[PDB]
Amino acid sequence: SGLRKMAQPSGIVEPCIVRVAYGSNVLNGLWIGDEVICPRHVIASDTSRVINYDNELSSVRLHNFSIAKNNVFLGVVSAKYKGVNLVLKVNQVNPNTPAHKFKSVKPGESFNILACYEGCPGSVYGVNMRSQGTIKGSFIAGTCGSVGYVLENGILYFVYMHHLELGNGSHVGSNLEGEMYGGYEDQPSMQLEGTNVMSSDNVVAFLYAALINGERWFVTNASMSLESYNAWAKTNSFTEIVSTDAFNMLAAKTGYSVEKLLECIVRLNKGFGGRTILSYGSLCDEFTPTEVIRQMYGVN
Ligand SMILES: *[C@@](O)(CO)[C@H](C[C@@H]1CCNC1=O)NC(=O)[C@H](CC(C)C)NC(=O)c1cc2c(OC)cccc2[nH]1
Repeated sequence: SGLRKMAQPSGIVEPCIVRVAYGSNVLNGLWIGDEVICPRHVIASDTSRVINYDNELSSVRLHNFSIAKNNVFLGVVSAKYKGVNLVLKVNQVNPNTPAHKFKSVKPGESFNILACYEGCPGSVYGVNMRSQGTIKGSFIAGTCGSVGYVLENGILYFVYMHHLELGNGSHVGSNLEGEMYGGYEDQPSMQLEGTNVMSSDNVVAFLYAALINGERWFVTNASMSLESYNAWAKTNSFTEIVSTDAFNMLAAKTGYSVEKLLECIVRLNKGFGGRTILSYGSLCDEFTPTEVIRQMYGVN
């Protein structure tokens, strides 16, 4: 038993991380095949002020890139923007390149961050994408270009590359196509996140996790229909439930219908009144149904 926010193991990704520096800027890149992908602001003269990315590319010089992995130095032979990333063709193929694909995550989906510090993998942790496209992580100077990934059916997907932190502390990055999640600009900007909408699917999963753990104080003699819940969600900054297929196994194994837990959400969102659930003091939307099934029952 127990519920922990976890990451899938990082070994397959670690050999792909390099240090990328240009001028006084230092961050991380992803070395796969004979390409290094990194945030394009590494070439900007002054990242503390609004950047004209046209001007920074016009004045770039390929020789000024410093790219390294331990005692391997990589020379850049071509540089392009691909969205908000640089794609740098280098003079050596990474012999440890794993088989991989690219995909974009969606709001409510979980993935893993390999947090990298000026080219050195430092830590690994799980995240969940918020409705506005942000994540809540722990990123500091030197961590841009840290990589998000997910393993799904024996396939490694690269899904995220880190760029910035909003004034409210939320973390912003791009897919590996260089499309910023949420559409935020790669600028030092007071751009606003927008209103956060909780993932109902994930809150339901969290309550199922508490039931699996043997905690059931919060369940009442009541149950809310799906249309009723969805009408409430729309006015209370929760997502509408579009399918209950993700909960069939959880309902079957716990004996509790999704509608019982929908009633719990509406009631608990008013406050836990000093109680906790899985030691939390408020509802948590960080765990997907898949995450809960996998770590609590060991299947899928
Ligand atoms: C990368 O390491 C840079 O290479 C860095 C990561 C952030 C540092 C603190 N937490 C992080 O996630 N990214 C930045 O420093 C970016 C660089 C931009 C995109 C060119 N800037 C910010 O994240 C940033 C600047 C400002 C700001 O200014 C003015 C005002 C409000 C928020 C804000 N975020």
